Amino acid sequence: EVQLVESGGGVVQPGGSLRLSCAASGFTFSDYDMSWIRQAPGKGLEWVSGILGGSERSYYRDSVKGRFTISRDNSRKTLYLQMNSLRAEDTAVYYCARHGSPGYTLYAWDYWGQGTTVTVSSASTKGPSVFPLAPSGGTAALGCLVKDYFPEPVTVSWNSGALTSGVHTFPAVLQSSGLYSLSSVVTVPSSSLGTQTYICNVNHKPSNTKVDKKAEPK
Amino acid sequence: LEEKKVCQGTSNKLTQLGTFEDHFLSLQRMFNNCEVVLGNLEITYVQRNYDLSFLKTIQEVAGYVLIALNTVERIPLENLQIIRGNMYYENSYALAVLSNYDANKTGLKELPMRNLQEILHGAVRFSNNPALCNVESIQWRDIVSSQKCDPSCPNGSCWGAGEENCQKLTKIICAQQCSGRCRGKSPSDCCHNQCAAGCTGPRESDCLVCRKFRDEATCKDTCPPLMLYNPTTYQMDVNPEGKYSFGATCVKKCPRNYVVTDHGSCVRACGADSYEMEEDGVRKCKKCEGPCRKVCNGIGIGEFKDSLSINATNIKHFKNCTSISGDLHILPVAFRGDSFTHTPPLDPQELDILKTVKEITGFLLIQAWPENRTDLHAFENLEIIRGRTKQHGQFSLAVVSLNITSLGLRSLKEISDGDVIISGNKNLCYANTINWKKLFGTSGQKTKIISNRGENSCKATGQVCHALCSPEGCWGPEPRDCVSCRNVSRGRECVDKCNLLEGEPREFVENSECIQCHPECLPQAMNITCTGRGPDNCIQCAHYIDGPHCVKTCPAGVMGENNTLVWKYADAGHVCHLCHPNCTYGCTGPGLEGCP
Amino acid sequence: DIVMTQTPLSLPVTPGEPASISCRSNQDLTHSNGNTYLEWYLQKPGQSPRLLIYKVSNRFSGVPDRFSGSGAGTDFTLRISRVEAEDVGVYYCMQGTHWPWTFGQGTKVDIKRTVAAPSVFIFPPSDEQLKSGTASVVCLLNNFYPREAKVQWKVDNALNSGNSQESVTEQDSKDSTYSLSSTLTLSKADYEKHKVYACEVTHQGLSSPVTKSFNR
Ligand SMILES: *[C@@H]1O[C@H](CO)[C@@H](O[C@@H]2O[C@H](CO)[C@@H](O[C@@H]3O[C@H](CO)[C@@H](O)[C@H](O)[C@@H]3O)[C@H](O)[C@H]2NC(C)=O)[C@H](O)[C@H]1NC(C)=O
Ligand SMILES: *[C@@H]1O[C@H](CO)[C@@H](O[C@@H]2O[C@H](CO)[C@@H](O)[C@H](O)[C@H]2NC(C)=O)[C@H](O)[C@H]1NC(C)=O
Ligand SMILES: *[C@@H]1O[C@H](CO)[C@@H](O[C@@H]2O[C@H](CO)[C@@H](O)[C@H](O)[C@H]2NC(C)=O)[C@H](O)[C@H]1NC(C)=O
Ligand SMILES: *[C@@H]1O[C@H](CO)[C@@H](O)[C@H](O)[C@H]1NC(C)=O
Repeated sequence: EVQLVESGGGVVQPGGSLRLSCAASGFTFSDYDMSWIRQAPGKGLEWVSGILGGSERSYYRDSVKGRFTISRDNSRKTLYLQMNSLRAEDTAVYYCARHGSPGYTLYAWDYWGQGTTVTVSSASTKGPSVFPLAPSGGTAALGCLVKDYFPEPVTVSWNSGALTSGVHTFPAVLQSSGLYSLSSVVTVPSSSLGTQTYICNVNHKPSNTKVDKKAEPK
Repeated sequence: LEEKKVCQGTSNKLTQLGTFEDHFLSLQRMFNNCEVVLGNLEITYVQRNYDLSFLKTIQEVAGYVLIALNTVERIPLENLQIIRGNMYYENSYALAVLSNYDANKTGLKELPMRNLQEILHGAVRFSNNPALCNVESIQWRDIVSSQKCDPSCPNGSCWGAGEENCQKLTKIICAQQCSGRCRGKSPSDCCHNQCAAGCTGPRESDCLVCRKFRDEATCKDTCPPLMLYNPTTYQMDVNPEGKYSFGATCVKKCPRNYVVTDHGSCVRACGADSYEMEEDGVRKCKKCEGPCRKVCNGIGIGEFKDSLSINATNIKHFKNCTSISGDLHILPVAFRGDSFTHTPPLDPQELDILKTVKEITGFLLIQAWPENRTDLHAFENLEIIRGRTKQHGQFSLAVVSLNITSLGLRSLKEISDGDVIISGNKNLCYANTINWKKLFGTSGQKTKIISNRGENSCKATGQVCHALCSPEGCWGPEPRDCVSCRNVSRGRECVDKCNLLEGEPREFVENSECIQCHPECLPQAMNITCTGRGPDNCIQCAHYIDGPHCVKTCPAGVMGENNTLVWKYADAGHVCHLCHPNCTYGCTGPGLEGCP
Repeated sequence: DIVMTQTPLSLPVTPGEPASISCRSNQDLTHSNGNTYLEWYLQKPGQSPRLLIYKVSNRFSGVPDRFSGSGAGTDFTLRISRVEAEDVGVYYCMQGTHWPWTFGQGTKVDIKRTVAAPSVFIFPPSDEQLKSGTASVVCLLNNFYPREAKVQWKVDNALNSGNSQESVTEQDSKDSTYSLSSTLTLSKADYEKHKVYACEVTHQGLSSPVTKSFNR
């Protein structure tokens, strides 16, 4: 089968640099033109750059031109996007996509990679603080606030997977500090508050932070 | 029967370009006082309340008559006598009046062609003219070959209101004896056979118009020919009374700046399959041998200065090119397409457009080619690569990394400058059989031929030059691929023998080429059939013999000396002999007893 | 750049029923070669985008005839004759005719269901957090439909602005509900200036606004 497997994404400061890779398999790579397309947090898709199968010509969106370089190594079936002078507005998921219709007679893209994430901020790595969200219908609600961490992601479970029903772990928001915060909440029996123990297990791999917090009534 | 004012006519069909006013003024200017239209009469897009009275002077159209998309009430072609239909509209029509109405169904009411009596060739069509009156009453049989109207009109037939617009009949009322047209129903009333529309009497000088040609005040089937048959010599001499044809007229001299067809007619320009040359003292049209010369700009020149390669977008622009000024570069991107500019992949078969190319003045650099083609067939007619390019590297011929098994450059005779590189073609044989140095015109030119299929692997596979090749090698395995022949060739093919004593068509040998005997030479049994080209070089004539000539039939009516015709009969040995001088319509034997 | 306008941007659909998305460009999309490179792409949750329709009305391989496209020039429409639950995601129109190629903003298609009122909860800042000089007070709306809800913070009956952030879950795969958090963030010093912290929710499943509050 055709596959496009991306890597290279990561976190970087403004003015820093990253190189994305897109490894192809299951077809003759050098017969196909290729493009990079990105998707920021709150936007649709935006075409960024393109290159011909034999690199005879390259094409760049204006806002990117001179900071990004597209290239390919057909012997390793690989496509690249060298990104330098990175701005805040470059933060996005980047996809590679294959021009399946040769010479764009029919359509622009058939196969896409799974995406790789690029985050550009002046923030530094930091584990989260984990505070209780305390209960008091007749259903009660509790949770944990996972505050002030960088960068994404964080995972949250409850009693190590024992409690799943009624769990909502919200998408993180980006605070004006440039740090992330989310909450994980659970609806639960009011009757159970005295009798039942509820523990949120928080995990944040990039800071090796593992926290368990017990949430008790107020 | 006089000279008349001639005009050119048009060939624009239904094209409109300007305002109705500008268009009308063009017409007015064109046909002003025009009596004879050498081309077509295209009356289109004329609007109501426009005055077309000048059209009354028109008596002959040589081509077709097109009357369409007019809303003017009247088209007064009252004196149009004949449409010769030497050109057709819509592949079959000499006369076509179509869609002369607007959305209100208002338009052409009056087309009083009361003198239209003859349409020589072509068909007639009247379509969508809901306002046209009376023309439906016409009896077209009198014209074309195979209000109410006045009670005086014959069989209710009329072009318009008046008595003066009653259809005049000159064919279908004529006696059974008449050949052609008449003045009345009696055999006395018959017109000369050369008369076109009608006659003023029985003679060739009496015709209203001529069916074929007008020589002075006489109608004739042909013009006085430029050449003559000389009975003493059985050959053709120049005719001092000869005339060329200019339209339907015989003339001693063409107008200027006209040229002469092979048909001996005066034309403004030679046709598309022809070229012009003056020989001898006369500007003549001759048909091109092969595709007519056509120079085109190459890649990296003019419109193609910023074009990477021959590709889908530019290929059709090389159609019919015979010489390329500059380079031809063919690159992988051609076949891949370019998605970002919507340039489709090049269809491999379109490359055969380049078969007309005999010369490239610059470089031929081939870095890709469709994998399913086994040779460079598109360039099989390429004869010369001049290699004159001064700013694009050292190679005038590059053939790199293709899948071909042979070059197939069958016509290539010179690479005048530049180096040759033939490299990385893993299936390619035959390339080392060529003495490349013999193709070079510039001291030190070099070849770089490597990493093709090994010479020994080619030999072992039988991929060698044909047995009928000379030692000069080849462009592939066929007898058409040899650089030169062992001995004889038929066309571009080296062959083991010419058809001297056997086979058909029979042949003789001329500078090691098999040349066909003339068709009138009778094939001889295990003996040669001819000694040379033409019907005077036969051993034996297949049909008749006219002096030294093997001929299909004896001369019968051809123009001779002293303003006479030549008639001959054939004797029991198939020999042609002169008829007696007073058998002016031919004979079956010698003397007066030959023409009862 | 050519701007591609999709309407609506949000499209709840009842499975088995039809749905339609409009795409309008600010420039004619007919290429000089005669083709109109107007495409629709679908991005399903957790997946990459994939071509659905090309050249206005042609279905890509594998795409069922429930999907069709039409239009010309600057005005186009994607139609789903009967929506299936597997069709949820974000649909994008895309223009490949003029440089640079552009996409619309994306229309999120999700599941239409019955109105359901949120269960509402307010959470005071922990003492533990207060120790660090910051107060976060959280309002939760749990399992509601539709997604639209008005959450207002009032502090001793003054309406607050600029000091809260919202987060919303993706549609629940089982009950098709949403849940929402609104987090009001204050310095400890500002926190300790006031007594009554209230979260007031306006939602279609509630006859009148619900106000949850506390004192401290
Ligand atoms: C295939 O062949 C076609 C036609 O021969 C090539 O199209 C031509 O491409 C060139 C360069 O892309 C165009 O010239 C350019 O014009 C722009 C003006 O906007 C200028 O900025 C550039 O510097 C350049 O001069 C040319 O107009 C265009 N011609 C036509 C008729 O489209 C095409 O590039 C070739 N592509 C390949 C892959 O072979
Ligand atoms: C490249 O050229 C080679 C040689 O002509 C092609 O291989 C031949 O393929 C045909 C079609 O099946 C066979 O009949 C021949 O026997 C093959 N030749 C040899 C010597 O093996 C090959 O198909 C071409 N490649 C492509 C992609 O068209
Ligand atoms: C090549 O063939 C030509 C025929 O075109 C030969 O010309 C003949 O030479 C022989 C001598 O053996 C003569 O008897 C014949 O009279 C010649 N034939 C003709 C048609 O004129 C020629 O000999 C051949 N030479 C070679 C080297 O093959
Ligand atoms: C190419 O030459 C042929 C032969 O006369 C002619 O019929 C045809 O019109 C020509 N095509 C073009 C594009 O000129």
